[PDB]
Amino acid sequence: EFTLKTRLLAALKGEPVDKVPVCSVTQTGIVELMDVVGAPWPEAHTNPELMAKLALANHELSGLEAVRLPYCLTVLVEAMGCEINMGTKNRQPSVTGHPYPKDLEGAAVPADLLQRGRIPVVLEAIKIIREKVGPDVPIVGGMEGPVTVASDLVSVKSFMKWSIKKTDLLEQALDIATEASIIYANAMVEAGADVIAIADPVASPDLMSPDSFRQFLKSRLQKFASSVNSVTVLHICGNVNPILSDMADCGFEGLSVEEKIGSAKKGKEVIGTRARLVGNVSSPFTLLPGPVDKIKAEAKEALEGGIDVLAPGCGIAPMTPLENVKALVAARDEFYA
Ligand SMILES: [Mg+2]
Ligand SMILES: [Zn+2]
Repeated sequence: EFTLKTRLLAALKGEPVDKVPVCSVTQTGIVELMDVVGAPWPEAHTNPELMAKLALANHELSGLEAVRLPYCLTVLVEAMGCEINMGTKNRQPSVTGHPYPKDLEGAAVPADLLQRGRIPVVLEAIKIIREKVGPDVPIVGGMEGPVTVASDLVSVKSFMKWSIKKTDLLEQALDIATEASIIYANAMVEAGADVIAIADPVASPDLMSPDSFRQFLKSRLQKFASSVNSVTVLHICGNVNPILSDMADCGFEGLSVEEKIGSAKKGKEVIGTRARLVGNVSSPFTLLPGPVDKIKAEAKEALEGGIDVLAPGCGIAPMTPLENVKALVAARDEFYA
């Protein structure tokens, strides 16, 4: 007698379950569903009712066993003072202006952070989702993680340069970013999110050295996971093998990883008992192009490999067909006959 909610939480914590849940902890907005239910980007980023409507659509039509919102990695950084290009129907919002590119004078978490930007759109959409689906479906709150938030406060160019030349500034930014991150994450929990999933691409070995991850980044990610009042998941895009074992020490229940790093079996060997593994079906090379049977085959492989929560490896590409998302769920059902 698991519910979708109780199973997800049990899975992520490593407690026994009847079967692996199938859902996404990464963004679920797809153009096919934007068209069906009339909730296109960018308006689905700015209006809580359309945000709700599109999230629910990739639950109710796809069979993914959670509702995930929002669709972008800019809500918090914008509330922190970044300027955002809101993008288009298939191009996600992106940061164009950084509030503290040359120094951190005056940089703080604003006392009224939660009223700023689109924070109130996300909190309201969570409440709308909860009211519609009820207590037995889990709500995953997505956000940019503290490394990426720090990098957006100061520009990635300043962030990289300070990492070598002004580590005090690097650390001050990381500290403000972590504080803001915890505040927003807890707000999503208070609004009704069951899992907080952070996406922190700047922490990737593709952008920051593994040595820098261990020296500066790990401690902030540890502080986040410890201070946030829910089950959490850490997603770091890219070739994360050189830090996978360090990720597993950060205190997140789950780690969300891309197909790129190898098999689920291999990932489980690295992380051991320290965290669970969420993933890993390739968003750009399997889920987006299909075909359906290739998605089911790679799903099956992750399940056999011991994945804890079957999911896309990264955010779903916006042009992913609905039937390709449904092929994930079908693979899971098939595994259990
Ligand atoms: Mg397991
Ligand atoms: Zn990713």
